[PDB]
Amino acid sequence: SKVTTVVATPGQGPDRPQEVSYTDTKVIGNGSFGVVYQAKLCDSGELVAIKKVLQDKRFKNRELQIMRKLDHCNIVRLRYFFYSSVYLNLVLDYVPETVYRVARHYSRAKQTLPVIYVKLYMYQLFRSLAYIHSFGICHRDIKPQNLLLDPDTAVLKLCDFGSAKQLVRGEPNVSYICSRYYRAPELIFGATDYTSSIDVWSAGCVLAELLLGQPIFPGDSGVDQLVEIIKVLGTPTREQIREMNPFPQIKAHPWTKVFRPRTPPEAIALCSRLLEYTPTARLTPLEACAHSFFDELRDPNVKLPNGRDTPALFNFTTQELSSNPPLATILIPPHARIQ
Amino acid sequence: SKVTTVVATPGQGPDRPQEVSYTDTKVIGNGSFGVVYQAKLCDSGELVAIKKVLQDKRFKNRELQIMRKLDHCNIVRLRYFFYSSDEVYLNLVLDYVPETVYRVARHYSRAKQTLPVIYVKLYMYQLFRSLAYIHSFGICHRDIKPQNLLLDPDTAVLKLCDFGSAKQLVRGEPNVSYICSRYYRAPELIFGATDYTSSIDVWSAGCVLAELLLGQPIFPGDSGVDQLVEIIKVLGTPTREQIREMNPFPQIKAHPWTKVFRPRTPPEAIALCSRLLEYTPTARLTPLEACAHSFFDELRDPNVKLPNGRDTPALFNFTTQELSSNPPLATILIPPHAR
Repeated sequence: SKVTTVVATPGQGPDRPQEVSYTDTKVIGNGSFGVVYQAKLCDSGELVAIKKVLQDKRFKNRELQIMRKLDHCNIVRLRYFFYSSVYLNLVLDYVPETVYRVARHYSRAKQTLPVIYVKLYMYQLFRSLAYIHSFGICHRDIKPQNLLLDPDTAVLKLCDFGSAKQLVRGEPNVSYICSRYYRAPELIFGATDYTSSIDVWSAGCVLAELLLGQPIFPGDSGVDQLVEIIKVLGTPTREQIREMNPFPQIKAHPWTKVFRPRTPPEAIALCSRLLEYTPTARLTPLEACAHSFFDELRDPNVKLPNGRDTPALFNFTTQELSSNPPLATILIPPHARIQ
Repeated sequence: SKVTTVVATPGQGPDRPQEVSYTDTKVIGNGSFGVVYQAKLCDSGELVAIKKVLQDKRFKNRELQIMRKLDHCNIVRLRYFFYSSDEVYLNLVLDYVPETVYRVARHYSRAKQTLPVIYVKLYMYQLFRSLAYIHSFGICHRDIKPQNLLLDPDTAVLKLCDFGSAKQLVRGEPNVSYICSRYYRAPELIFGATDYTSSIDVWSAGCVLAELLLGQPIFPGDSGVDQLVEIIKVLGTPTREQIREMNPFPQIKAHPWTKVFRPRTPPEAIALCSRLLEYTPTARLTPLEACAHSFFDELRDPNVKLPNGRDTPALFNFTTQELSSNPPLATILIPPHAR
């Protein structure tokens, strides 16, 4: 059998070249920019994903530079990167499933995902957002297909930083990023001075979707998407419009009448605090994690349906808590402060 | 059977309401703003489509205002309109048309069959005629896509429908950039321009033509970013001058339009495509110029017939209004034999 040995640079850490050997190469994705392969590491036998993209030296690769600063349990990690044929090769963690696929299995079976999973998945997504936003980095493409999952452990990892960018106040940014169904209103209206809170709106759309069984703001054009948003949030005031920036009048629709009969009140409350017209009025990722909808994850007795323990949920770092340190009094439960 | 009678106003005639009775009512669509029904007119026996949407009241319905001015064989005609009910509803009684370009194209597509170019010619020609006509009043449709191109299978007549996003574009005035559906949006719209012209409808039409030749959408993508990558792969990276002409940097180079489509693709079809899908808005052909393109010469042949043996539908009955953007074109548009 064939083996490919390369000398790569570690994702993060000291710049000390390393010899990496892998076999079983095969294509698993063809994302616009390049190709994604699944590979097997020769000595550990572990699987990894290798994203291959053409690289022009006119500039340094923006995605690479962002991934070299990140290391978090809820983000697909850059293990190594190396050049070949000139092609940049990113060796990443391999995760078999996605939120999109899992939600789809329940969807066409006329079932909804058990709420313990909605809690676990959403919580981990907010932790990954709090972490990247702490460096001023906005993902700009939060959607179910970019939320990878390991079925057994219930660990979720955010991936694909090809649209990510550090947002600096006063600087303009393109408004055509983010995918259909998950774009914040300010982006549909064409704003170029938006903040990281667009990632929070997207996350709110993912939560709504897992509770509903289908996308909450569907539409093939921005116009149709907005009609759907207004049907739920109601017509925006002129003040809310200015805050998003760049007119059928419908009155507010009770959020409870939006979801099925037995939907947890806390789930509905969280949704309404994420999907707000005014960008500055949306919760921050850290505030979301601290929401009561997630209290059950903080219970010392909570377990996964398969009987295993929940994955890491409270190992917060100073970097991760920097937007609001006092929240640690809530985020790290008592049984996590014992020893 | 439940026969309904109402006092309806003729669509283009003088404001002289008449009693109209219809029967055999059933829902056939859910047009965002409301419901669309099929019904049979009691007197004539004719099938009509009735679009019913809630009305603002202290505001003129824009769709109604635009439809009262149109009467073209390639456009779904407003026959009557009336109000009913504790709020008020506007009902538009329209021509009923059984099929769509969308549905017909999908039939060939999943049967791995190519749509015979005689149909590509007939359908595209009629779409351009309807665009030349509405653009002559300064009206831009803003939502050209396969699902809005209705077809009558036997006669091969095509009619443009759904003027819910249509608007008269006045130079110097700003217009929203979130109109038009994904896959068919012109680049200037993806870049967020608010000073675009009617040529966005021409770009959309070019995407429909490309799609009928290819068997699938030519510029797919769930986000503007992905759509642009697809556009650049074909058109090549835009110069800074072309960008300036669209609105206020992948570095790819043009791919031969000839190599985009399968081998047996008519050269004229490829040439028309390249003249429709141009970055510079002002460089795209006008609808009337498109109709006169050599790709459509076969439709002007006195011996041309439909595959089912019938005669082609009306193709040369041009009015002065319709030709106003460029009268000299009549020397080409109305063939020698054409009565």
